[PDB]
Amino acid sequence: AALPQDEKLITGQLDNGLRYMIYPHAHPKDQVNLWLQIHTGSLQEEDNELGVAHFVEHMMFNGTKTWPGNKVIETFESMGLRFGRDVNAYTSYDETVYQVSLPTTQKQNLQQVMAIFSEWSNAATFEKLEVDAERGVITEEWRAHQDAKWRTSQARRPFLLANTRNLDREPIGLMDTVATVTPAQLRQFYQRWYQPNNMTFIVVGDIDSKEALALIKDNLSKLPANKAAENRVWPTKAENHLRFNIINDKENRVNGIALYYRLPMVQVNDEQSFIEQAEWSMLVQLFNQRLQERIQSGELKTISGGTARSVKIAPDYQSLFFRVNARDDNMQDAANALMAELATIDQHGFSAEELDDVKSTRLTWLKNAVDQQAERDLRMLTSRLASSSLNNTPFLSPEETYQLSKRLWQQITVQSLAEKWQQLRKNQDAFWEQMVNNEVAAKKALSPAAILALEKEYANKKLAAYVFP
Ligand SMILES: [Cl-]
Ligand SMILES: [Cl-]
Repeated sequence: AALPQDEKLITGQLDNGLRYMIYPHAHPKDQVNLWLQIHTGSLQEEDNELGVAHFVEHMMFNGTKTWPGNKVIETFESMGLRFGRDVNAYTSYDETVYQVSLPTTQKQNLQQVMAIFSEWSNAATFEKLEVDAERGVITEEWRAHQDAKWRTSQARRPFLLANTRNLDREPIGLMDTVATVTPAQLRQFYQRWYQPNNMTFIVVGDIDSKEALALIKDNLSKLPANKAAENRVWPTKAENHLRFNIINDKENRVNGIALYYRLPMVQVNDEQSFIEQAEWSMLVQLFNQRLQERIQSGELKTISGGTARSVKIAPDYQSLFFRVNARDDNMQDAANALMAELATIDQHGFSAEELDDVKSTRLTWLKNAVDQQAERDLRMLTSRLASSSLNNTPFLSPEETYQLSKRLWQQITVQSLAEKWQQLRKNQDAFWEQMVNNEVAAKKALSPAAILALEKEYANKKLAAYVFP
């Protein structure tokens, strides 16, 4: 049974195939976000196109038919719109998005911005001199972003992205492709993927339905009805092997231990998939709740903190990890705390009071989210709608989210979660990870045999059931 989209959301398609999504919002008043979403990122690049989706994105600000060279930037600047502030763009594995935020009070400026979007759609020129200028830009940005977080992501990457197309398609690409790719090759990718049926224009902000629909139709319906190439899908394959990693980086600020599981990610488009996602989310929250209760009650002063989280790793896949942050260089205490909590849940699961508290506090938040919906952050709301568009999943209103949760969560029990926990714990696609920032913590890090001997020790213990306070 298909989920309804927010009552206030306006969706549709122009005759040329371009899709649009309009959502009214008046916080801040007289502000609108205009985003052009290309449903193609780095995943679709051929072996000789590594970083071309990202290079194409940069080329939108360096020449169009009406605005050659720096004229697109000079036009935005004449309307008080600055690159990196009001005007932005990004390329990910899944998409390329072009973003403009401006007031709604100057109608000629709204029209001017729409005229620029029309030319980014099919009239970018890729001038030789401009392409050559951007090679240096991309090369410098590639080096600049190589910080501790990037080095940690690079080290985790083979473990986290095993058997994904994402592993071979990091958006920055190769500097050797950036240096040699011809303007004709950049033009080829652009004309292959930048066609109306692979585009969604998103309007979020303080504009009425009639005016927003007219902005789109008056400026984007004349784009020729060309069909883009089909976006290919690479199904992620399980890696039924337990792996181990130690990330040693002196610039990282937190030492700790984590267990990562990799599993399919269901798209929330019906009642059954809404329940499946809610069960993984609740297992994650219940873990977090128990750890925080043990820390605040004073039971765990041997550790600093920790979390459980789910992360998207590919269009069809996710990782669920359980992390405990170490107190200084005390790697043994971190491992002990994590293993002890995972084994306690293995043996007794969660209580009816623990689940009842997670549900009631989430419903309280959801109810208040309905009451305060007019005050939602514009940027966050635009991002959620862009995400629904990318995943072809219904964009639920705060009211639908609240009503669905109140009704569908009654199918979530201590028994249904115990089943899901046992399934997750038998998942062979897993890896242990430790993070160290000095040679004392590095010497203290557990080797793989020690990790598993600690797991066996806890598995064979008759551990006591946790009692919700
Ligand atoms: Cl990247
Ligand atoms: Cl194994």
